[PDB]
Amino acid sequence: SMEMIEKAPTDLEDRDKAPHLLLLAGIQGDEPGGFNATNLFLMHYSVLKGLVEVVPVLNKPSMLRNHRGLYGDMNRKFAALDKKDPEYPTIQEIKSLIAKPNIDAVLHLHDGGGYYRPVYVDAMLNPKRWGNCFIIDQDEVKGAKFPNLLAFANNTIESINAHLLHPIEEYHLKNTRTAQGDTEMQKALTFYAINQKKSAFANEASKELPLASRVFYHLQAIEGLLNQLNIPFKRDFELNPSSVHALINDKSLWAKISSLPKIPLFNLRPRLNHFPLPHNTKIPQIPIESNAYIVGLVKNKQEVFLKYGNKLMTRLSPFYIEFDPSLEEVKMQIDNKDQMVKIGSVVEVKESFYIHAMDNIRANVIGFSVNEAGYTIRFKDFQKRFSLDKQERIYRIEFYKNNAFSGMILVKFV
Ligand SMILES: CC(=O)N[C@@H](C)C(=O)N[C@H](CCC(=O)N[C@@H](CCC[C@@H](N)C(=O)O)C(=O)O)C(=O)O
Ligand code: NA
Ligand code: NA
Ligand SMILES: [Zn+2]
Repeated sequence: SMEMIEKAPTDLEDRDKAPHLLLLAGIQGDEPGGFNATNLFLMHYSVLKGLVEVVPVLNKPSMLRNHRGLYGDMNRKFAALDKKDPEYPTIQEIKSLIAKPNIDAVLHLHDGGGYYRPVYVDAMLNPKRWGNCFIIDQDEVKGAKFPNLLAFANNTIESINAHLLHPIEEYHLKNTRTAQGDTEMQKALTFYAINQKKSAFANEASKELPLASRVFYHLQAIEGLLNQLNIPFKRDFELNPSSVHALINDKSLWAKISSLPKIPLFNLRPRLNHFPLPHNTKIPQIPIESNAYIVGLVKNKQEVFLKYGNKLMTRLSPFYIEFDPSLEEVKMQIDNKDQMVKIGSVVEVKESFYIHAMDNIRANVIGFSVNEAGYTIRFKDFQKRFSLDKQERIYRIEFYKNNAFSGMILVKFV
């Protein structure tokens, strides 16, 4: 289930004041440098004129299973393709984005093995390898707004190479001269783009690099190309591997599953038991929201995994149950003060809480034992192993009516 997100200026008229870039990653589901780079771009950059359309992950089902491509190589499906291929509709969506008049340029991100060199050096460094290179299908595309691919590529490479972490990481140009007999690249995404008279580029980050360094180079390539296109932008951080690592591992990231409260992505216990999910609903249909763009759910054996790209954030052991939406709010005393707490919220507790009883609603405070409404509850009353978090501060309160699920509230002890 890929999606397209627009990064555009605040003033809608400014969209036509600079070029339009389509930024794509994750066509292989095991190349996280690309789709963590698109994720950070969406979360932390602003486009001040023009437009950058972003598909953060093209092959989302494969990403969720940490798999190169569950239905084969999606980047060989842009030429001949049987209408019955399982990804045929996804390919049509991708082609439609690429071919729209409102796109000038396309940048396709990949992670690749070893380090490309134009001459054979050794097993890791040679023309067959793909890491740390910037790729075009040909030097010029007649009829594009910016036909000079080579000039753009050379300048983008120069920009990246001004920021090398180690000298082995030096970027080189790879021109696949696709039209001149490269039957594999003839089936891939950027050649389709060139044939729609878009300027098209791919960036490769080496798989020999740690994720933060891969993402660093992908972001250098994006910035280099935006600079060549004269698409002005800002970002809310300094571009170095330390900062990239911090932003990937951002403790403010959350996931909201169905009508449940937001849970933090990071520092969840590895397994969460008896976790309510709506029954008779296929997992890909369960709404899941996040401030990140590469989060989802996927079935694995008898568990449901919460994924952040290729990272496993927790294993849900599901409790499939009817989600009754009639209960909107619950009266709770929080640190002596009565308040109406909405179902699906998180309430911070310094001292204590007390849930007011409701006639046909039963409350289970998970980790508290004696209906558990009508008890004054403090941190020392909790069995800490029932916490959602490694920090042992976040606990679930679940409401039932009374063979159906009426909702959840989280308490966080602060
Ligand atoms: C399909 C394949 O050859 N896989 C292995 C045996 C390999 O040689 N290299 C893999 C994959 C290389 C790769 O997938 N490289 C991309 C480049 C596409 C560039 C451009 N034409 C585009 O559409 O973005 C592609 O072959 O699809 C690696 O580096 O881990
Ligand atoms: Na070198
Ligand atoms: Na399904
Ligand atoms: Zn790839």
